[PDB]
Amino acid sequence: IQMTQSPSSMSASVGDRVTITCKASQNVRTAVVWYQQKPGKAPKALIYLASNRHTGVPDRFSGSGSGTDFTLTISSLQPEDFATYFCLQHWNYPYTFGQGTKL
Amino acid sequence: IQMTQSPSSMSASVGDRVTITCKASQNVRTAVVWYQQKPGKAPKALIYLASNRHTGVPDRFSGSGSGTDFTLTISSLQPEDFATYFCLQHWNYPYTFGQGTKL
Amino acid sequence: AWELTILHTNDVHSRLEQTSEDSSKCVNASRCMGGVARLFTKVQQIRRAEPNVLLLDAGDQYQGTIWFTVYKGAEVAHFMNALRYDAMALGNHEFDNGVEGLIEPLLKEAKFPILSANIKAKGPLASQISGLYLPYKVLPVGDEVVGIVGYTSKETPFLSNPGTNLVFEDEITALQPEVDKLKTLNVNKIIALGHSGFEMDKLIAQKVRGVDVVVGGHSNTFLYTGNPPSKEVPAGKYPFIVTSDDGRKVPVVQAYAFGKYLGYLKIEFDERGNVISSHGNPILLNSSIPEDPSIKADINKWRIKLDNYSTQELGKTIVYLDGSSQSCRFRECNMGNLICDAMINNNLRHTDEMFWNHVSMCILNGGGIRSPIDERNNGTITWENLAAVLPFGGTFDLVQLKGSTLKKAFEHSVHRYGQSTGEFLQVGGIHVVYDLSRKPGDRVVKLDVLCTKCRVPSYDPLKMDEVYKVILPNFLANGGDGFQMIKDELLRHDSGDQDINVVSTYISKMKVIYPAVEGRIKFS
Amino acid sequence: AWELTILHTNDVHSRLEQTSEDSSKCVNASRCMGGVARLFTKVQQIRRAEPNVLLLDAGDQYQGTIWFTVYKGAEVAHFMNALRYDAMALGNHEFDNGVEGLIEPLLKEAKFPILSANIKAKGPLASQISGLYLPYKVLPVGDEVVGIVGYTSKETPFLSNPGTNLVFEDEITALQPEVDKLKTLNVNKIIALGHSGFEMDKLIAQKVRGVDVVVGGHSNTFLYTGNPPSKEVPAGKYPFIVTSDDGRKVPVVQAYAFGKYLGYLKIEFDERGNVISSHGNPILLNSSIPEDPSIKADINKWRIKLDNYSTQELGKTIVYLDGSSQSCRFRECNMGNLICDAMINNNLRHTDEMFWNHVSMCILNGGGIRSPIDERNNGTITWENLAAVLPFGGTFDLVQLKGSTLKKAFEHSVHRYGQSTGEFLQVGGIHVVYDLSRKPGDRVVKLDVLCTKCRVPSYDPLKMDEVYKVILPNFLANGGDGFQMIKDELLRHDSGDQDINVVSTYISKMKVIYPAVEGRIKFS
Amino acid sequence: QVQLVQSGAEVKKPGASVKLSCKASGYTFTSYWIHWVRQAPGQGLEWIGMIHPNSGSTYYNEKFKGRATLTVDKSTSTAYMELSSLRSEDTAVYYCARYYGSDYEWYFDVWGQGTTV
Amino acid sequence: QVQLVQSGAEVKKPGASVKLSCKASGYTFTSYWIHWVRQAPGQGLEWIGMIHPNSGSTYYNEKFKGRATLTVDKSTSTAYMELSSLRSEDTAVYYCARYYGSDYEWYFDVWGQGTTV
Amino acid sequence: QVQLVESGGGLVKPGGSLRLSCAASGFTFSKYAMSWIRQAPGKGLEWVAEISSGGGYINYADSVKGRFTISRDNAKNSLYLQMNSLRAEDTAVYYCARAIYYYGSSYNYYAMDYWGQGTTVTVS
Amino acid sequence: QVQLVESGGGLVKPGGSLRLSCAASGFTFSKYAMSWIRQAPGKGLEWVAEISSGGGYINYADSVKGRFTISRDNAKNSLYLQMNSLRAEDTAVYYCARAIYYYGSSYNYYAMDYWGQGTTVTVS
Amino acid sequence: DIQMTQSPSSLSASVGDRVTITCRASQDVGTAEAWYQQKPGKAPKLLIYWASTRHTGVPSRFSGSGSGTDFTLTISSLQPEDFATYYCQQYSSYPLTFGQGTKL
Amino acid sequence: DIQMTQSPSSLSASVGDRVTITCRASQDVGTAEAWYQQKPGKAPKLLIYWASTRHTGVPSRFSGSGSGTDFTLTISSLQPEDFATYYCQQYSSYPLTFGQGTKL
Ligand SMILES: [Ca+2]
Ligand SMILES: [Ca+2]
Ligand code: NA
Ligand code: NA
Ligand SMILES: [Zn+2]
Ligand SMILES: [Zn+2]
Ligand SMILES: [Zn+2]
Ligand SMILES: [Zn+2]
Repeated sequence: IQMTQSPSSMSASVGDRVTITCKASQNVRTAVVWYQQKPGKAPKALIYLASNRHTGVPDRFSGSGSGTDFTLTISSLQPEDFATYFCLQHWNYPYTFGQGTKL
Repeated sequence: IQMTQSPSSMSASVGDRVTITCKASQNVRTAVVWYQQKPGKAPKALIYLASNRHTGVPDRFSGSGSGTDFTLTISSLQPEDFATYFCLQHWNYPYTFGQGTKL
Repeated sequence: AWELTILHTNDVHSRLEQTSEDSSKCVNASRCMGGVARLFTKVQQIRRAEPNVLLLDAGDQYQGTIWFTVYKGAEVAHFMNALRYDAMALGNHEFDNGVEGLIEPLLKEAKFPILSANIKAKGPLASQISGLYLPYKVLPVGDEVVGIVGYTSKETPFLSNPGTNLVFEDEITALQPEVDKLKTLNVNKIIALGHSGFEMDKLIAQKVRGVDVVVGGHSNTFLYTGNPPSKEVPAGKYPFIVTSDDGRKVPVVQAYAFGKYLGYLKIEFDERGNVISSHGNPILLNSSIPEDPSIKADINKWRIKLDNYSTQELGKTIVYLDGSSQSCRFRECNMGNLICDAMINNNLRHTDEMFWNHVSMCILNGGGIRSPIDERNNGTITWENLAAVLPFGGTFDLVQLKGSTLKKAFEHSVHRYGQSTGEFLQVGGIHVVYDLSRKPGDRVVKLDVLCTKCRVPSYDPLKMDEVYKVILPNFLANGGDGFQMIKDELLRHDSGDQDINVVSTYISKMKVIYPAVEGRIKFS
Repeated sequence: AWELTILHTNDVHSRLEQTSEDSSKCVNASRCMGGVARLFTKVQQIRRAEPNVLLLDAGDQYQGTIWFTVYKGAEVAHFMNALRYDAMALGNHEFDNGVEGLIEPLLKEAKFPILSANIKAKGPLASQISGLYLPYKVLPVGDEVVGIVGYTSKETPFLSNPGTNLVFEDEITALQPEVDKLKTLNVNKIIALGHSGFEMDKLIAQKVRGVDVVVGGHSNTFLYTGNPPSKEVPAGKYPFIVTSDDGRKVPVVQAYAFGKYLGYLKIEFDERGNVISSHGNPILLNSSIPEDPSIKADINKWRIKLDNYSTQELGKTIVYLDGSSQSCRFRECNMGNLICDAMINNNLRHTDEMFWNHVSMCILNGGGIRSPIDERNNGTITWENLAAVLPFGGTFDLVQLKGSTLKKAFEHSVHRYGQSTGEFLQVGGIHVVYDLSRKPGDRVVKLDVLCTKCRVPSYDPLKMDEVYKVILPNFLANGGDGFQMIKDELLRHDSGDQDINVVSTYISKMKVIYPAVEGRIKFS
Repeated sequence: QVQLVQSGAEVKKPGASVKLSCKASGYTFTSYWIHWVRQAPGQGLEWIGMIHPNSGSTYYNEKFKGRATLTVDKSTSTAYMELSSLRSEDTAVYYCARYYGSDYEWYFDVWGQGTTV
Repeated sequence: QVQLVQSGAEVKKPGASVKLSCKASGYTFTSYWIHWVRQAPGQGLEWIGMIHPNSGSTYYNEKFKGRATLTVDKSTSTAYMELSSLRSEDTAVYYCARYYGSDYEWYFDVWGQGTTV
Repeated sequence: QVQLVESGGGLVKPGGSLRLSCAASGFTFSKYAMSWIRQAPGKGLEWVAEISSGGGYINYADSVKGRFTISRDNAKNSLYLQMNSLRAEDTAVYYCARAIYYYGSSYNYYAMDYWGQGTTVTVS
Repeated sequence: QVQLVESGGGLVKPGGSLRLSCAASGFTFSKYAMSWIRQAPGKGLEWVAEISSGGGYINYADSVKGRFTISRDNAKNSLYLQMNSLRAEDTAVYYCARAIYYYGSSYNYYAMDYWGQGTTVTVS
Repeated sequence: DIQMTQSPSSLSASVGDRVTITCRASQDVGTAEAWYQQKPGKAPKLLIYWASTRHTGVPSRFSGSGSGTDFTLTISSLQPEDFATYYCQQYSSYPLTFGQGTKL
Repeated sequence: DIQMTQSPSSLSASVGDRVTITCRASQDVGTAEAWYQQKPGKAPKLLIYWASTRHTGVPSRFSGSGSGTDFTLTISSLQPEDFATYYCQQYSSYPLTFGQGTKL
């Protein structure tokens, strides 16, 4: 729970590799789904179960987890990678999102 | 005993680091003395007990050992480093020299 | 209105591959039973047929077989995740290897919740184990919501090795508040799930209020209505019924043990969340139901280390272990003296500060000792050499007895001497004497036991009115070999660990054994 | 013509720091003795004074004290290299931790030779240990050459744990050929050096031919001519003299034990290499001889881990170990039952294929048990808690006895009962019974021991004419507490390991101990 | 297949009660759970509760007990929210979503449009 | 301090016996061991034996037993070798050396000149 | 029915010694751990000492570690505390609280359910 | 005074069985390990089998492993060997050698000091 | 653990309202924590242990919550007999500290 | 170990000379090795074990040497009764191999 995110203000230029970290208060066993929200629009799913990739996502998106620490790694930056990347939970009944890190 | 040497034919140019290896048949406990022989002259001692340096030798000479494998390391090559470097024993009564590696 | 079907298992005790009708080991593939792949098959058929389904487990899938000795809880998690288990409770054998052996394999890799509502942590163990087990859960089943609640036995501290910073409260008082809260959460369908026994299940259906159904285990009980399809004699009807103090009908269910059976209970609800109708019967997994290869391949590739490990050294010996028939059934035989030492070394729990240990005794019959072990193979002992001594897949059971049933047993053991009968008793923590010249039934003249209500152990006589806790095999507790007195005059019964594992852990610890004949039995 | 002086030590048994007059532990610095720094001082003085000198060791500087338990042979090598030892032989305690514990610390780091000529390797151990010990050596002393030769005891397999691929031949037959070869090498001065005993030293000076002097040990013998300066009673003159079968005079020497003394033997040779004159006397290292700081600094910095390690957990207990005085001297007391178990567990050697082990018995008197141990400190045991039970720095000694001396001992132990006297015997591997209503000297009615000439251990009676091997403390073997019969009617004596280390290794292995009172002693 | 319009722009000064909608098309309405979220400015997102067409059987997050209720119609396939006793800081964007998954892999897939309030 | 001339050039065709010398100066002769070596062409070096002034007490390497003997004079400070039954392959350079060291650190320090034969 | 009555509190000079005693009746006294808690003058509560059900395990705070001594006598159903180096900071009331029961585990890390009236101890 | 006399050698058809026996006199037979060594026709020696002082540890070569059987009877002071699948390669003499004594160690990795005359075994 | 700051110090209330009290620990108490109530100059009384359980004899309006390092005691519809001082404990470490206090 | 090549195969000698025989092992025999002598059509006899020891009853002209993987038997001043076959063993591994042989 409480689903905190590390890099609130993270900025990088197209061509490098970026990462985002999500840390939970309690033990959520690989039950995290990473979301993406373009400004002024509804979000869209990227990774479910913290390891699988949603059908239709480039291979440049990956995932990790298995515990209380979860990370999202982005490589081969393109001019479609700059938005807000949330991080929520579906393990216990009251679901907690994260604050959101902009890129 | 039998005091074999690895690099019978070893050649290098001034400025690099060179090494010579001595291997014995039996266990001679750090009782090896490295010698140097300029051509057509009597040899001269370099290292006794495989670790100590003879009074009057440059710091570029070192030593190792403690077992059946003994090595001599040379760095900061100068135009005085090219001769034959023997390797003998004084542990058991019949003393055995080595064949000799030229540089 | 709304309908759901419930599928439950319990007390699998590591019967992970297919088994016989006695659930020990099956060698004729055409008449064999159980298994996890067959269970996968049946479960998937029911799931495709019906839309609202629940698969539950009620604990104790850890001690038994040879899969637990080697892997230690990894296979449990793997094949549970494969089968799509919807929940699980905690039993008494999950704490065998300790909480540190619980947390990593099971509690962290499992993709499904594990429940208990009477388990509370004090001290430094509060930070470590918080967030890993839950008192209750909410699950969306079909187009509705179902509330679950768990509970666990209170005798676990005396039946396993949990720790000293874990507490085990009374079930009812710890259960009622969560039910009340769940009702205040606008949730009207409730299921209890736990590992406590049958009788306490019945009480939970009378004293607790708000519980629609009770799922349980830990007693190895058979419930069939109709004509039983196999050897097991039913103790009652299937959806057992009890009149609650709040004026309701509440069922109770339990599907025997090992993998021989499955449960299938259909229910009908109404708009407020009250049970209307209930009917079903357990399933029997005969060979008529085929297996699932994608599982058997995984099993077959996991079975290699089992054979690689059964040829390895455990320890050593410098004496001859006479597990023969002319010795172990006529006199004292050092193999039994080794066996009970391990039995006690396993049953070492906590120091209550008024006793050094609660149980200090052993009993074992000579019919459970088949083969000897010779020391002339570099002084080596192997799992096979042990399996050849105890070829039955039994267990060592903890019970209670008065001081008279025990004398009856020791008198029956010697009432016909000279026929190589398997009724002779090897002992541990006991000093006994015989006089075979007297009439049967009055051949025991002396009998001494080992003080527990005591800081310095010492041997004291027997009092014909006092409760003694004892260890003995399941074959004897269920009355095998003419020992009906034990099955009729016992005051409690709790199962235990596999025998071969006990002896194995004893021998891997001493690392060299020189057992001897001491004088625990003699003739005057 | 030529002169050399010889300095020898033997049987230091890890007395590495300064000691008392009893060589146990000294607390008043102004009356203390021994040490390695004081020895350094004296040695260096003699070396500057005289040009031809030899420092030798004759084995056994491994078992004893608390330096060996912690470091395991590193300190030996370090401080031997510091003192400039010229040679060394092998004893019976160099094989305590096994050959793998010998080869690395001592044989590979030592800068001086280690000798033995009756030790031969068979099998895979031939490749590993070849080139690391020698049968003989040649040394240039002064302006001449001196030949050395070594030898070692034949009972090492029964006095330590060498292995099964090491052989121990007869000394004389293995010694003569090397002397002959040395003579063919144009070497005429010969010294023998070894750890076998006094008597065998004498025989080597008569049967072997070509040996000018014999240095030895392993018997802890004092040789002084004149008036002894301290408690030790001399058994003979200093350069002991024996008439060789080849018509010569050959000396023999030995400087007691621990570090209390040093040897100093001056010799005069001629042109062919024959002993002319020999005179000397051992030295006593009283406080009049000061110490050497560059050593004491090294010692003080090495002593930290000793204190850090004496506060640590070894094992655990769940019972009360009654090492009191009203129990351990009047009845059976479970502390002794623990102590003898460790004693035997230490004396486990090789299976001759006709016996499971050569020794199966223990004896211990109640005067060696001072304090109890209480379990109410988390169930913890510490080196200090043990040192408070056995505060004497003793040893457990292996001997042989007939079957009558033993009965004499067991009758003397109980001839005045009721005075808290330290003559009561705790036992192991023995079943005994008493009847205190009879006249003294005839109070023992039953006595049973444990079969060794046997594959299955079993308790059998005693035969008043047979040799039994037994374990008992040094205080008893030397006749302490009125046990003169043992010192008068024994048939051999070999020292052993430190008691506290024995118990320590027993407890660190079981890792949990629940000893009990069983009935090894009773009254009718 | 496509979650469609929720509503336009409603002011509803403090005190009144609002009633949103979430209409869906392109699939069988009475087969999936429907969830409501809210992203008030200045913080993260918030879960509200579950509504399932076919009898509803809702479930809220123990922070909006009497302050919100969930309704369903389906006949014309519409989900209804209702905010009562509106407070000042309730300005935020209200969303609609569907729950999709088979065994353990669940996630929101058809995210609805925004309805600022 | 300086090991000095051994000899010049001796042919000694097969059959005869040679007698070399090793003269030393600059230190006390009767205090150190003296060693002899031989480097025949085509192989490494060879140890021969020990000679100590002050009574000699020699020691050979069990390969030259009767084929060589060591002598000392000192009065004029000279060491003498002697090769008997000279063989064909005995062509090599004969050296002289001194043994120097205190406790465990020994080494040849004053190496003599060469005497080809 | 549980009652705990304390007694033995008065006035002492800096450096004196006093012995407080706790009676007990209404339950089985040989099953429960007990503690001593003191409340300063118009301030918060603080924990002092404790003792197991049989006097075997006695543990102390940092302040009174070296001046106090807790003990119990199950035969007479009473508790005792002994204070030796009374300083000026030991001025407060003193409570005699019982401890929760744990079936099969240890007695440590408990909470107190039944307290007592209290006594006043002044050291000036 | 040690003598070892062998007997039991003749002619056999490929596949037959024969039993050789070694007598012994002049020492204590219950202390020494013994071995069987066979010398091919005009060729070198080769090792066949062995047995400890009490018949407990019996070890075999690779060839005869599965066709031979060594045993001893200390009471009569004799040794026996049993050959079952006699092939054409078992044509050679057969020696009955004693083994060195090791005081306190095992009996393995020994050398043979006292041999015997030998017997001829032909399989054609 | 050691600190146990009981954040609120004095709340003004009247019969009928809903009052909430917090007790923030320091490192991590887990779930072992209790709530006490002491009247003016009387012996304290235990209400809730294990951070959610209610001692036998407490009114139902008392309820605990929270886990980790943030707890809370809530009373709904205050009553005349409920104006005392409330203390929060912790038994995860072993100085067994209490809370400063809160007057209602 | 396994191989035990006895290098020499046939040496020509006469009473008085000095003969030397070598036995080169394969990996490392250490120092466990023995030397046997078999007359024409008679049982062998042991001379030297442990690679340097001499069995009781052997003439002094027989002497062994060598260690590691290179051994040697030497007879000085051959005698009329010393024309037989000599074999070299090894007991460091456990096929207990022998040497091919050498006729003198
Ligand atoms: Ca209901
Ligand atoms: Ca001599
Ligand atoms: Na039951
Ligand atoms: Na002796
Ligand atoms: Zn069970
Ligand atoms: Zn159970
Ligand atoms: Zn000694
Ligand atoms: Zn000794």
